Amino acid sequence: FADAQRSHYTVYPSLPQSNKNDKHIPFVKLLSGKESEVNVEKRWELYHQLHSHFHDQVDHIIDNIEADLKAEISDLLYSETTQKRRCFNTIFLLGSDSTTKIELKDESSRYNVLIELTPKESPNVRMMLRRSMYKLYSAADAEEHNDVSYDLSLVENFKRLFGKDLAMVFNFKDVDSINFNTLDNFIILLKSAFKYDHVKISLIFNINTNLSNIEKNLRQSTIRLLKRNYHKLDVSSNKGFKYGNQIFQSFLDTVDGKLNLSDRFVEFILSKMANNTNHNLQLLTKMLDYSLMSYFFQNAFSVFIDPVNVDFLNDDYLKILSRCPTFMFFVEGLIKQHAPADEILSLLTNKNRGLEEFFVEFLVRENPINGHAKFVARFLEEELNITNFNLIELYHNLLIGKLDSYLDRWSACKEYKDRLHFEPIDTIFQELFTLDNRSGLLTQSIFPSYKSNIEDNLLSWEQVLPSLDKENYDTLSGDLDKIMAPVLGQLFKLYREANMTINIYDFYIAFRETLPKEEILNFIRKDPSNTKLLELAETPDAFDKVALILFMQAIFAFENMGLIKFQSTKSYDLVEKCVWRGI
Amino acid sequence: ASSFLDTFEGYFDQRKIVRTNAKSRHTMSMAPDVTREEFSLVSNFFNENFQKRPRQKLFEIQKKMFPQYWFELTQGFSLLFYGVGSKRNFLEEFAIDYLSPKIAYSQLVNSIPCLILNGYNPSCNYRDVFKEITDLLVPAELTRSETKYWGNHVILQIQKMIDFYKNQPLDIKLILVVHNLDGPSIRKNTFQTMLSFLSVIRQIAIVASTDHIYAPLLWDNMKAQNYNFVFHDISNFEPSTVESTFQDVMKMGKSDTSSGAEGAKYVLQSLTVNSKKMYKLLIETQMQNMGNLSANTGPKRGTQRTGVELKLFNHLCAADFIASNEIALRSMLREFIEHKMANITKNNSGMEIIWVPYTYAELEKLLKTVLNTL
Amino acid sequence: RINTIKLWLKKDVKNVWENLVQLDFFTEKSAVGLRDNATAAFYASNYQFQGTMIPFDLRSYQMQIILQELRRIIPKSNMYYSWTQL
Amino acid sequence: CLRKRIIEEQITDCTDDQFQNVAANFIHLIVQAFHSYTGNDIFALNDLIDFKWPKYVSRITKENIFEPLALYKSAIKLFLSTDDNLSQTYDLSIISKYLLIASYICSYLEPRYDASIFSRKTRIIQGRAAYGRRKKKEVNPRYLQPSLFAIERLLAIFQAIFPIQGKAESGSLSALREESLMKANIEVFQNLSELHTLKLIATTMNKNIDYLSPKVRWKVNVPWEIIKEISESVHFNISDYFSDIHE
Amino acid sequence: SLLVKKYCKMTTEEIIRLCNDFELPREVAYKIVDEYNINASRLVCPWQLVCGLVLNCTFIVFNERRRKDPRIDHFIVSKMCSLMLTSKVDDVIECVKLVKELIIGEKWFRDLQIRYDDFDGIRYDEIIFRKLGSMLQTTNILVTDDQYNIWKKRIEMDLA
Repeated sequence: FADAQRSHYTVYPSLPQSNKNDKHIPFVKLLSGKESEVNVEKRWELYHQLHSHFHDQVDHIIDNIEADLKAEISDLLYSETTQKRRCFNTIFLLGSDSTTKIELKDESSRYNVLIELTPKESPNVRMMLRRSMYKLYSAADAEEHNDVSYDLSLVENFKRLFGKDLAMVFNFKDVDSINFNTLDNFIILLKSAFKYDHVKISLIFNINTNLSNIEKNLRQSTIRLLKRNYHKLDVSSNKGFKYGNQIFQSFLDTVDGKLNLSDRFVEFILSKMANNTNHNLQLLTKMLDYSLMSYFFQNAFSVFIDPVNVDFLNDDYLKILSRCPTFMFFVEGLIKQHAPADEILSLLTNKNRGLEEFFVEFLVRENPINGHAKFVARFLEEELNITNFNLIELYHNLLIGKLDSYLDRWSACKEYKDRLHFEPIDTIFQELFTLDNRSGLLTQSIFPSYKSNIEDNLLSWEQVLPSLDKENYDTLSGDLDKIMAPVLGQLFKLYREANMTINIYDFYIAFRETLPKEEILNFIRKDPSNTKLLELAETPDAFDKVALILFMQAIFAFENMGLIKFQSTKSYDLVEKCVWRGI
Repeated sequence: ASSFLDTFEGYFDQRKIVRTNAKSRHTMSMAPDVTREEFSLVSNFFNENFQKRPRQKLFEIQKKMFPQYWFELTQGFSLLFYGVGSKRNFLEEFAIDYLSPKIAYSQLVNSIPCLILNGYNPSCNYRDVFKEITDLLVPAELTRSETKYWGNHVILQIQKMIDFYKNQPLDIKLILVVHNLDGPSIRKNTFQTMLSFLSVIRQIAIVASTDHIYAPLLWDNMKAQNYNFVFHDISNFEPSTVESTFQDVMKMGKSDTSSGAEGAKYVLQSLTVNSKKMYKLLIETQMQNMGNLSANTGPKRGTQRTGVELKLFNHLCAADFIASNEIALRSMLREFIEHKMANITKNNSGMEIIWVPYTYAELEKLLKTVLNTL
Repeated sequence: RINTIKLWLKKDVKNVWENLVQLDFFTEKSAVGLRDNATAAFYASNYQFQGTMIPFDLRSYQMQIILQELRRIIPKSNMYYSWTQL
Repeated sequence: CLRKRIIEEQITDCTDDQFQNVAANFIHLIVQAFHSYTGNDIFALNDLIDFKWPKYVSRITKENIFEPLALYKSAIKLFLSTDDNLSQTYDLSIISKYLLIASYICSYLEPRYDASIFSRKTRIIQGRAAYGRRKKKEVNPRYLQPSLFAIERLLAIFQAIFPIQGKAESGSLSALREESLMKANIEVFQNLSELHTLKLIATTMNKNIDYLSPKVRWKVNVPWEIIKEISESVHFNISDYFSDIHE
Repeated sequence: SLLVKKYCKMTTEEIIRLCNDFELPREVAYKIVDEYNINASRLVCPWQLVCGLVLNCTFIVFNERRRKDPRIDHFIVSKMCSLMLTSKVDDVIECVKLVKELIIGEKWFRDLQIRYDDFDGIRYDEIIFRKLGSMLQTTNILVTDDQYNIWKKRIEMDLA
């Protein structure tokens, strides 16, 4: 009984005695091992005070998106004094995630029960009622401080058993996932409680998508019941951009004066946040964190955003910052303006003091785009009463210089487009303190081309396995490794060049012609120890049997990856291909 | 053959009608008839000698990635590994040898418990996994107002566990390691819903892996939020000789993939002779009850009705001298229960039925190929 | 060929379509209305049928009263009587 | 509403027998307009009265209580349309919105004719393109229930119709790396799975279907009137794909 | 232009002539001839495969020179349009991608990329940490050490 053949076993692993060090942080020494340990632990705690200052405000923001939504739904749930008094007030929550709690009033000489129904809790109509009558009878004995049949006769006996009148509220959670035959028959069932003179029902529909999809599903006589008083409340994190603008402004407050945002990064943020419209704010936070995680892990100059560590500056730091492309443009500008060589030489590395004294000058500039974007977003808010705008693409067009070409769409900033005008200037050494994606890490870690990374490793495979030259002539198979592909990579190019339906036997022979016949049998004989394997190699049928064994574990590995269908069970001779590269 | 090879262009151009004369119908019977024991002989030689030296050097390259993954698990990211080849020996060497001692040192003694989870096993049950997690965390079990009228106690206790652990200190105290998160019994919706809500808990660190190429189709916007994976490509062209154990490779993968009886054939090969004589007696007695009750040749998978009860089974294996008493019977049964080759449950009268979860045709094939050779 | 007759819209015939369903002129396509006993009516309430889940205008229905019966009941003076025969 | 207006409009020349006759003639007029819609109901007529009585009161003045024919022409716009209903229809993503369009194409066009409609790229190697449908079908399959398709045909027609991403910036250094056509990244599958939980893509109904299987096929369940509203948002002309089949 | 010309036969002495001026070596030039001789019966335009094979090999054989000198990537496509007699460069880039599809899986094109160490434009040691998704991979935001090598030599002689 091996643990590899079990499901869900638990290892209590053995830890060594003490590894002599307080080195237990995941940051590594940069500059290929030239960075000191005190820089690594400083870059660790300067990360965590810049990471926690960002999430203390985002947790403050998220607690305001629910406290606003509890209060916005509660202004609208109460006080609509209808004079007809024989219907239910329906609240459609457009685009709402079903993760908002609803607080009802205390409001004595009245019971206010909240009854929440998920589509898993609604298989049919009697299960919607037996849970609804259990949830009100359990929540009325909780406030009370004999048994009842759980049906809608509990609603008529409610004053005759509890002394106070009722006000029950239904909160349907995933109404796009419930079937609408059951929800139609349950609203019609609740319609029978309008003869009791002491109850009022209130329905809340968390419609994630659309109201137009719901009214094509319900019957027409139910919509005429839902229309005596209904209220559409648009509930989204993406409405008016007002909560995405607060998290991105909270990010720019943390990195104000110490990190810059390249426009190649900001429009990546802007494009990936448009591909997910339901859950933006967790995905906005995920991209700003992983880029902030990426900066402090990869830059040795991450310790140079607080000024107290500038008095540390070293020689390998001086060899790596001078290849900044703005710094060469500055030396190019001193060539073209000032002829003599000595002041440029005092800038370069032959003056040991001057270059490190040159870098202490440019760390203290405010770099004022972070406050000016907050200045524009507040000024464009209260003057023009403009709500519907991204601060993210406002910050993106401000990095380029296309600010007034973005403001002309509202057609009311023509008297203010000259006072808000701002052309950004390229500060020196701003490539060393910036967030950018020119390597392609965020669209490989967070948003990978999943299947395209699978077929590229199958087809090419030279980017994956190391092609080494010295060590192979020592080992058992290095005469075979230069002439033979790995079998999943060899079979994939026979897979790729083939048609939809392929015979296994013709696909076996076409595989077998690719292999070297002499060196597979030379490799199968180069082990002298296995007598049972050398006995297979003496047979004339040795290459035809080794090729089939090696074929049909790769034709097996391509099925549970999902690349191959076995068409037409009872037959087992031909297969259909599932997956094409490039798609 | 075709002019285009890869795009939607290659999709539309390779799906042509082939004529009847153009079809070259060769049966796979025109092949070298390969014995199973020389299948294992040639495969274990190529998987242990063909490209070790590239795969060993590749594994030394991506071992330098281990502090970069550990920085991500301390920031609340679950962590999915994809690629071509077996990721199993990567995953349990990273999580046991590297990850678990170094979180424990960074929280200052004993290491973090590392519940690893073989999802290539088609018998992986989500209630047994959650039975294991509540033994490790010991959560406050669910009060009566929290059990909401036939609510699901597995899901409703995770939701109590999230609200508990949102106020606890941010310390990893469990590392659950899911091999093949898109495997056959674990790709189901109730298993993924469990592991997504369980991934919200920042005190436990998810380290998962996937083999299927349409694996991202398995998580919508809500499950990808709760997971919030960071994806890593580890292609290493490893053999997957342990994943090719629960699933017959001689049949090239048409062994139905969800039986679990082919993986039971591997378990019988290294047991005690007194533990195989018991399981043979258990199979033959249930095979009597399947041919009696069903009156049907077709494949129906064996359940509680066809099973032997436990006190009647003790009389059957005391006459054939397998078990001396009830306790020695129950001690050599439970090794089959932990591998789910036999199940014990009680009926509506109190009879404690023991039964084997396989179909009738898989039960007579298993009886002849490993058990009846003695 | 012909004062004029109003053509009701797609959104307005939906109410007319649902009344002919509940008056037993249209039935669901392969439908089992009432079951024999209490356990078969309980097994059907836990199953979630397909016609429930497909959209409204795509449900296949069938016909309680055929057109040859529908010509014989409608009087010869209706303006729709000429359309009770193909 | 009738009570408030007659004193507040300062026409105080009425009796109960005119009050009863102005409401009775509304009921005879709300039946004679909407009898053909409701039928012989009582509860549908009772809803169309009280939905259209606050709108009928607010159009009466001095010349409208006494003459009934004059008031009907001053309230004509609420006796022609029932209005028993309560930017874009969906707030879906920009690639979720093209993935219902490609779902609607795969499920009503046939798989045999797709190479004739969507193929655009030049042939290095000799071969003949698909000829297309020879004659039109007079069934109009959008009336019929949608047919099942596979997951790879959906992703092929998705990148056939998706607009050009990473547009060429006139650079030979930049033109090779661009891959101007869109591959299926992690978001295409995340939005296809979200589109399934929203009951906009359907499958064959088995309890615990697996997404990750060869046998599971897919189909769309949105009507034509939704996918037409979707196609005009992204300025995609889906009607031309169905004009050439029968309309 | 020669890209629009169809069904014309290509002698071996011409498909060597097209790559003799690019100074591709023996073994690169013969595998271009061998790849043409397979597809010669089944091509629509033969000059599109001939220009596509030569361009895909000149970006690989001369990648070591191409990293230091970004001028040459503009040079080769400017040289290519004049010898295929076409007006603008968009058909020449179009015939690179179409032939790249046809030879991406072939054995000689793999051994061409292992020997000249290209791996569509990278090293092996630089592309494996790009595929693993390392945060310590190189970012093309700073100038390289060899491009700062030749900048430092040039400016000092522009000093004096």
